[PDB]
Amino acid sequence: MHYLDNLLLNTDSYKASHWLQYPPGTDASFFYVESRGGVYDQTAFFGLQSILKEAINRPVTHADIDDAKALLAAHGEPFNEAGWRDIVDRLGGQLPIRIRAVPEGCVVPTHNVLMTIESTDAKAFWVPSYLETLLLRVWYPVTVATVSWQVKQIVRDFLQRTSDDPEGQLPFKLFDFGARGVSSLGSAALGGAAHLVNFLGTDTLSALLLARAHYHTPVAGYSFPAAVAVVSDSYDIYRAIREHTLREEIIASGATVFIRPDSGDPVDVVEQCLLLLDEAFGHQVNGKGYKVLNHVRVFQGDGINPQSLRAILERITAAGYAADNVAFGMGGALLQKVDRDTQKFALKCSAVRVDGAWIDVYSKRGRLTLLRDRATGQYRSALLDEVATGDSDDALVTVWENGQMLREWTLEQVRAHADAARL
Amino acid sequence: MHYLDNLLLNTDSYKASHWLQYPPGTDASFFYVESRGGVYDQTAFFGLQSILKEAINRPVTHADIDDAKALLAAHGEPFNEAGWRDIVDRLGGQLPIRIRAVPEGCVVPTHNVLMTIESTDAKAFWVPSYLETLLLRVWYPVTVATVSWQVKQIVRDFLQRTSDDPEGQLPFKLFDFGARGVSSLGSAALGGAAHLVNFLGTDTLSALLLARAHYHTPVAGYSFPAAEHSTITSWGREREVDAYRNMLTQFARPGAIVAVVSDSYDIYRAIREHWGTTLREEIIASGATVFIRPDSGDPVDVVEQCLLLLDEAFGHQVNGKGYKVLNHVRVFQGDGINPQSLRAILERITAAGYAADNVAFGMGGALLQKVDRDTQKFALKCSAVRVDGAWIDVSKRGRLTLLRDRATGQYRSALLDEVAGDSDDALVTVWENGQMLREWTLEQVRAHADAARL
Repeated sequence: MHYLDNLLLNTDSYKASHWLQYPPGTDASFFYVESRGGVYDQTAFFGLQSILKEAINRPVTHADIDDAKALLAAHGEPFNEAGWRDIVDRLGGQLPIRIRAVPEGCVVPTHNVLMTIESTDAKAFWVPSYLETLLLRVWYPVTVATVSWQVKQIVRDFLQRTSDDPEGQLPFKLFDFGARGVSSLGSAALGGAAHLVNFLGTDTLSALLLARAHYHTPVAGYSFPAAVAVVSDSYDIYRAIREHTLREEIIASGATVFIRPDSGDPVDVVEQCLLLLDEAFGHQVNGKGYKVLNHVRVFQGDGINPQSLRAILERITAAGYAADNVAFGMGGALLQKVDRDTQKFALKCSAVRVDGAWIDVYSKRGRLTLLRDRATGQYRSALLDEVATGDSDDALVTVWENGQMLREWTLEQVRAHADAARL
Repeated sequence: MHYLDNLLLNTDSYKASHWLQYPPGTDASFFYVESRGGVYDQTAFFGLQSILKEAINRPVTHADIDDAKALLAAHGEPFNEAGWRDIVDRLGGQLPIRIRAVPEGCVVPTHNVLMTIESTDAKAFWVPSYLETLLLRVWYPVTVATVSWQVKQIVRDFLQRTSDDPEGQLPFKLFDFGARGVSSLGSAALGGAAHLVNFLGTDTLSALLLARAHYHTPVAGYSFPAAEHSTITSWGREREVDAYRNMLTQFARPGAIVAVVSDSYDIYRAIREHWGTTLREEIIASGATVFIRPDSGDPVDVVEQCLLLLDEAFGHQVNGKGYKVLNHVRVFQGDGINPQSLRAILERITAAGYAADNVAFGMGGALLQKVDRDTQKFALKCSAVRVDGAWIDVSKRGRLTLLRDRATGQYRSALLDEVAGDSDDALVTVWENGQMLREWTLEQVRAHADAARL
């Protein structure tokens, strides 16, 4: 934990010597962050707040410069000792950058400006590029939140078709079990938090801690206890029904027994357990005309991904069973099987000021922002010189400037913005 | 950082309530960790030491029990306050387990015991199950160390065939630059170190920090300065020569390595248009090694294409193997590199007559991020529990260890009751009851891994 407490060493090695590459007379730089495309056409922005709280949690000190100058020397990189000491002494160790971003939770289509980073000091103009490495890692919470959100839209579709209470049923249909299948503890926390943007169920306790620490939400999610959750193979409802009357506390305690298989094809086993359970406890028909099992539910934790989950939901509703009957769990397929290429996540330089003049660097160019249309709500990237010309708002807000986080969200605010977005 | 400082909450939610599901009269549990196949047939064991140093860094406190009791109650899971308060009171907050593992760096064939966790107390027999979630995440440093190692064996082959100094050329052939394409800071550090088991090149500074903090290696890796393509452009189309000229002015010192970026078509232009014919100055005059990194073209072709273009611009010498080695310049390919594409490049350029010395690789997301727990089908399984003083079994069953054959050096899993001769127990007790009994320097880790071949 404490051995990583040096912001000056939280970058790519070649960044320590990057300021020497600028043309003479540079005094400002402007960067933006976009998803160039990939699996989905829209991304739920989330995570930057957690990143800034943890990666930039205190002013840079002279001890930071001392330790970094030593290592980077031995490591093989020139290090701007003058510029960093100037930041500690002149700017009080507060990074001279301004970060604007779309509110965390908003779902924005790809190829659009999600963040902008701009230097606020002429001497330390190079600080944005230095911070590119740790800021670009916002791809991960963004990408996980998008996955959990895209899955939410699949279940919302089927609940709306087959459930008498879709929006009540929905927040408990995806549980994150990915703590063991993720690359590190911090990734479990942050990534697990990205899932909590869309659902209330998670077994990643580390997501609870980060949500409370970085988003002011004490108990952001709930979980499943087992021993009512019970494990099975699919062929034990097959057995215990007609090779018996284990209707012992199931009907007597009146509890909701969640039957979870762990073997078989994710689509077939779910339909099998539904049918078997229907022949063991009966069912009732809701207002939509779909059957809802009595007491028993099915939980599928194995083999769930967005495509296999849609397959399951298609099969069971065509059989006449409401989406209320099942719930899903995703583990590694939610927190680990994603990368920066999944949504083609980039941080691009768009503008530098050289000799008092801004010049374009080149997909998008110049000093940019995100606009939201007042009537339709649709998004489009545009230049800062275009916020004046009125049936449009600047969709970004300054969240961080010169050491002070200017805008914070609660996880409930984030959940609100994600839940309003559909499709 | 500090908000995670509670071991009691570093697990799956249902694992906090797992002690309720043992039979009555249980007084011991025994678990093992294996890779049950996957992409590769062998895995380089690494990372467990860092995991234990960071995840278990202090005794369990009563405050920890207070917070975990409160949260798990609101969250919806039973929490064994009784067992944990007894551990803090009686066992001084020291986890009553013993962890044995193969020495970090060893490359072990899949389907073999790599770790064993056993309880050392009759009351707190369930502690291993509780620690399963954090321990199983050893899949990540094992998988990344294996990936870097499998790539090393590929480069070793073509260096052995085409280079006059293979083992000297090898440790700088794969640079990890994936600090930006990894899921978090902690994964960057631990993952970057897993790659440092096999190579000396990295831009992941956080790997240096973890290697210094958890593996007693002060400066475990080295880097060179490299030209960013966005920054060169800012100089303007007019002063584009002057950008590279300054690039050499800052970093191109005699024994130094400097990396510049261009495309397939600029090197083509520079040669037969003479626009930068003045630019062979202080590439040659500096005596530095200028790495040319492409940003356009097919990842396999641009390597050979740059080699040929550079072969004209700077000439070459023919080594003892008969393979050409460019003067001053080298090629660095960081885009699209994976074990199979890297093998493709080396196949192409050597068949063209160029020694593997000419090229060097960087991997980003494909090394630190494009891996999962299924990559090596990594498992943690209970194999034995003691019930009423009697051990009962739960691929493998019973209480297990790893054996290495004295003559061949081959590995096989076996029962503890079977160390009866001409084989040594390949495991060592690294952690027991709060004490880390064995630690390794990264160089000790590097030594074990470098000896394994194929």
